[PDB]
Amino acid sequence: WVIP
Amino acid sequence: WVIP
Amino acid sequence: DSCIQFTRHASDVLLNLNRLRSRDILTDVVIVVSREQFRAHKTVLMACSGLFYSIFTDQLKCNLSVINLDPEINPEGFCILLDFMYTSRLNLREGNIMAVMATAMYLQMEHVVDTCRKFIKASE
Amino acid sequence: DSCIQFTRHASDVLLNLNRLRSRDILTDVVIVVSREQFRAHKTVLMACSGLFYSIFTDQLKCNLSVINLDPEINPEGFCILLDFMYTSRLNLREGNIMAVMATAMYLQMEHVVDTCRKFIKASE
Ligand SMILES: O=C1Cc2cc(Nc3ncnc(Cl)c3Cl)ccc2N1
Ligand SMILES: O=C1Cc2cc(Nc3ncnc(Cl)c3Cl)ccc2N1
Ligand SMILES: [Cl-]
Ligand SMILES: [Cl-]
Repeated sequence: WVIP
Repeated sequence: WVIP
Repeated sequence: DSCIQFTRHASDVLLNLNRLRSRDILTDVVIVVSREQFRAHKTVLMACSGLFYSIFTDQLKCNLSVINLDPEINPEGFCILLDFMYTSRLNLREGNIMAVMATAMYLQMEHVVDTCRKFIKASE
Repeated sequence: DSCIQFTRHASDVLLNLNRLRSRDILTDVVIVVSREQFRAHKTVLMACSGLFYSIFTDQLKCNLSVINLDPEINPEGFCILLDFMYTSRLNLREGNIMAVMATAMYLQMEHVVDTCRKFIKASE
């Protein structure tokens, strides 16, 4: 999971 | 395009 | 093999599937979550959810145009997860995390369940 | 927004759509290319091809279960492009590049047409  |  | 790979292809496909969903094109099922209705493509739901994969591979349920979810399922939690299925983006907030995690457990979306567990653990 | 994004989601969706295609699950169209037949999902074809997008948004053609391609279309070129649609991997070889590029032009798959043009230019 990432900060887009 | 890339070499996978 | 000796194939070449187009890096953005999967993302571009998902973007177009979401555009078809927004315009209600070739949607073949309505998911009923208490008073709320959500139109979708059976193939995308199966590709994202262990529950929908089981439902639409069933020889009788594969032909239904309406699926009713368990009454304990929260419509907003479902909406957030349906948006995630079609975009890869999850709108996870303090006010919705419990409903999102419960809905992801029911829908069998293990990566969502995992991030909810981690976000909850950090707040404890 | 304040969404989080699952990096591998689009790739995982496409992988599952290809698994459904391999098991012939919820495929809703057969593409006829001379003597050869290819089963697929209309939504995936539309998401990958400007030609299929135009065909399946047409109010009469959206309901057809069989689509016949132009007789000049090569079945192997089509097979290679259908595999690309469902995997992001293109089996481009000296022996098939002309058929693949012609099929990609007909199907309106601009990124494939672009790499074929570049691979051909390098060999000149
Ligand atoms: O957490 C998750 C996400 C998910 C999706 C699916 N889907 C598929 N799996 C295998 N082959 C096929 Cl054909 C599909 Cl469609 C099944 C289980 C789960 N669990
Ligand atoms: O080279 C290409 C690949 C491609 C795909 C599509 N598909 C869609 N485009 C916009 N909205 C929607 Cl809803 C879809 Cl399905 C249209 C044109 C082209 N051209
Ligand atoms: Cl997931
Ligand atoms: Cl393309």
